[PDB]
Amino acid sequence: ERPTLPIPDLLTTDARNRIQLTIGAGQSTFGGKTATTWGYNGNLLGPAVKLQRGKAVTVDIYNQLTEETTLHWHGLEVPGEVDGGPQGIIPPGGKRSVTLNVDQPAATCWFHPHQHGKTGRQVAMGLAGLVVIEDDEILKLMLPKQWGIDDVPVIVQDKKFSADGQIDYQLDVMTAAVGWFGDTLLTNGAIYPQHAAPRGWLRLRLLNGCNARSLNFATSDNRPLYVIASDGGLLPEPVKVSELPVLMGERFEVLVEVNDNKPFDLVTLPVSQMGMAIAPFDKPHPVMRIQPIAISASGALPDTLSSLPALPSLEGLTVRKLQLSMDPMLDMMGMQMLMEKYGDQAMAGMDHDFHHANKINGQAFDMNKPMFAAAKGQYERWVISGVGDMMLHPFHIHGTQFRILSENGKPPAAHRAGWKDTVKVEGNVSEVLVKFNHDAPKEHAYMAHCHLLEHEDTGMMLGFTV
Ligand SMILES: [Cu+2]
Ligand SMILES: [Cu+2]
Ligand SMILES: [Cu+2]
Ligand SMILES: [Cu+2]
Repeated sequence: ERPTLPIPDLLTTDARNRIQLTIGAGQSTFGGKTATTWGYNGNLLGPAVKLQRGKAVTVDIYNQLTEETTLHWHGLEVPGEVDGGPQGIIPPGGKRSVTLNVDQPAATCWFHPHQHGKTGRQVAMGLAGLVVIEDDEILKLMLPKQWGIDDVPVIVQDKKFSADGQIDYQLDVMTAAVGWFGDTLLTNGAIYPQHAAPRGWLRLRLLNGCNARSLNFATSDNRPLYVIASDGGLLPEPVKVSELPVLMGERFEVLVEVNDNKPFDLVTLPVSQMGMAIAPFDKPHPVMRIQPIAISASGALPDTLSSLPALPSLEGLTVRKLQLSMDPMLDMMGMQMLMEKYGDQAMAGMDHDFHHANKINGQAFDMNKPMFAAAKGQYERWVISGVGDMMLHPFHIHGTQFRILSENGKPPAAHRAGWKDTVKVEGNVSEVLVKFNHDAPKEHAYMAHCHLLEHEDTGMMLGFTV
């Protein structure tokens, strides 16, 4: 029998209006071998912090690691001062407090470290948690809502381990070029778990929490997934798909049918990204087993979910151009190291100082020099180009949920046309329509970056003020 799917605790404020998060080192077991891991309020991963539109909460963050860290709320429209980018340092043994004044629609967001040059390692060690934002609108819908029963978070991540069982993380020329990736897949920290779901509808809140691996969800028997929400909240209507690509840092909420007595798997299908279709990910790979059970459920798939506003008019919008680049030497040397490791048949396309080698507008990230000041309270058009580069860059902008106008050469797919905080850039150009409602000064700037973490950590990031 498979281990049961772990369910993160749904964490709400105490009588002081406070939530306590302790960042700490402990131990986990994978494949019978123990490993040192890091977690929020535990050994690995983290709880699901529950927030309500229009209400404030205060979060007390205790760093019990022996190195500096920061805590970023990915997807939250909050001021730079509480955004927890690389300037939001928490000393070892210290505590920092932030007040979050939640003012955006219902969504599944998440949180993770953003330490300067070390974001990849700190996420690889185990640090990530969830954010469940609710509002009046969503609770009136007849969606599955029993946490841990028919409304289930699914945080999917790969790791690699050394022979002794420890997490094997390195920022080297190979991983700086293609990313940190591994041969072991985790689902809420467990290897191929099973979840017991009531007959009817099952709601999955999917997060790609990998450092560098893109994913593509589907089911083992080809039943459809009904997408109801993206990074920034509900779609206007459900969107039926047979497969669902999810980039690093993205979330989607789906409904799937659960019937009778026969179990089926959620799987991830092979992707085209360099390194990622190497065995065991050259075939459909199980994520988790879904076992039907005969207990109470009343969730439904509504005809209509939300209202989606018109895209803003393009006339007179400020245009900002962001050119992504990688040093051609890093591309050469990294790809060479990949073929040296795995050989020339490992996947398709293989047989025919790196610390500041990745850049935006010809500059590796400078924490002391924000690239520009964006306007407050008005839409801008940002144009992000990966032309001249063949790698995949899921481009993430802090402090906002935006609308995708063009994604890598075409209008976005229907389930990607709502509220997003990430856009695909892969050898072509993308355009987003973006608005910042909150301030970010030089001392606590917003970041914009590729969310392939090893690219971020080796320079593919800029700061901006509002
Ligand atoms: Cu993030
Ligand atoms: Cu973010
Ligand atoms: Cu990148
Ligand atoms: Cu970031």
